[PDB]
Amino acid sequence: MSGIALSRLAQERKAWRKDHPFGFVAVPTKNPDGTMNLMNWECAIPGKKGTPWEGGLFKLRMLFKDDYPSSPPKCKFEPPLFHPNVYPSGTVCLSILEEDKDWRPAITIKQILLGIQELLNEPNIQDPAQAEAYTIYCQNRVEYEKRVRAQAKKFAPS
Amino acid sequence: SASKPEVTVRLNVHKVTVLTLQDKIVKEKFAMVAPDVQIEDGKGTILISSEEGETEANNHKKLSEFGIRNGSRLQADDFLQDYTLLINILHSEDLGKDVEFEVVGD
Ligand SMILES: [K+]
Repeated sequence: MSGIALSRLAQERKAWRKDHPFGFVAVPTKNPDGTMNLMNWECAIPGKKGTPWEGGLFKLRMLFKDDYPSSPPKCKFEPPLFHPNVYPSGTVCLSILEEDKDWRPAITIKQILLGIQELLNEPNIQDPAQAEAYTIYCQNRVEYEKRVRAQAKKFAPS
Repeated sequence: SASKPEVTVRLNVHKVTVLTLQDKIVKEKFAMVAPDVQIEDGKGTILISSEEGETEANNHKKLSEFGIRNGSRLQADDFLQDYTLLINILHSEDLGKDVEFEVVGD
């Protein structure tokens, strides 16, 4: 039922408002009527300090199902980013985002955002999602980091 | 478990506004300070937000403009205290004074 999902989502929003990591943003998107959607969140992940991603505010969208929290949400970067584990559509290929492996219903939205943030600097070579991103990474590593730094400053908050 | 406190309020969905729903009804009558009113539609549609600047543009509009009709179900959750309340909407145009609403209650 959605009742279980919406109750869990209500806990997530209240917990996020009272306490959340600095730089991060997580808020239910605004419906056309002016209201907001608890099953659709607009998120923003800050680049990790000391990394080529530092200085960037990368925006993604969380899509929850009625099966939540039994099923993980669909994390979708808008716009899509240059990253090996990010499909061209913008969808994130992360282990904790699949109910068939390494996904626990007790995982907080915060833990997901913090998980995706680490995936940025530390991509998984095991599951290539993007073609060119996986290519440049396993070849011209110097070129790869230049692409990331240019992308971070491109998505610099202002 | 589980019997959440649930009441019924009679009003005109085409007359009363969201701000009146927020201040006059949920906060003033039902004793809330920072309420988050959600429309029980299985879509997780939240009408009133406790966070300032988010849903301050819906205050002037009427409830009917958000699909709120007779028999609608609203869940008001206070942000500053564990207070959840299920409010049923009994659309009635004949009130008298005319008053804004009435809880039945009472
Ligand atoms: K305003």
